[PDB]
Amino acid sequence: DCHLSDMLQQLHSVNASKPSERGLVRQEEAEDPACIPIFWVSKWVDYSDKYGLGYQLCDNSVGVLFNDSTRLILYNDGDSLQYIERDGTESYLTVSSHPNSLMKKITLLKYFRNYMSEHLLKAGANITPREGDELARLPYLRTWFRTRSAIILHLSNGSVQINFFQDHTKLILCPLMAAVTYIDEKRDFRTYRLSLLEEYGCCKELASRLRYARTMVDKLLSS
Amino acid sequence: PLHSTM
Repeated sequence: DCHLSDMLQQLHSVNASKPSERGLVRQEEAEDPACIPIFWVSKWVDYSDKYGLGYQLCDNSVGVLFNDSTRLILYNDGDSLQYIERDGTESYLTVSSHPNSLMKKITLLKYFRNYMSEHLLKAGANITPREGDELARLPYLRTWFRTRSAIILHLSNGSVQINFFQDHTKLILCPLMAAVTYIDEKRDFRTYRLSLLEEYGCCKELASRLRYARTMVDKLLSS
Repeated sequence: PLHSTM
């Protein structure tokens, strides 16, 4: 929420400058590899019908956001778990020493993991997380919502990701880095610092997506 | 869609 405003400000700033209206666009000049995200959502599934949204992060961990506002995370050692109650109460469990209080939720989470692992592609497969801050911790899904054109994912670390259904283009916005990772229809990705896009500009496609982005942040912000 | 890209 404090971070959504940072983003909002950042997007207001880059959109306000009409990046695609420069006499000459020098998009490659806005690139900044030192900003590459650490985590993003590589794949997801929706059971918000009877349970919730299951998703996998880039580092292969799997997480679930249940309709009852609780989150269960399974780290990539296929065993360590972290349950997060609505009030924010965090607690550690292990699938090896599978509890009794969450057997149902662990079995569900195991079903999603198997499903995402059998049918789903891994977004950003060709991206390499950066050697970012080490005191930073793995984020969980804060909240998500869909539109007719895209899905919007809000991560506890401040990042917001928008996956567009039709063309498969994605955006990964980080208010801490003040950068945007764009993944075009050809699966090629690039990271830019928003202030630089403000200076050098960008193409029509990235710009309309940054306008749609301020819109979705506004929706996240007023909910 | 109900899940991300296959």
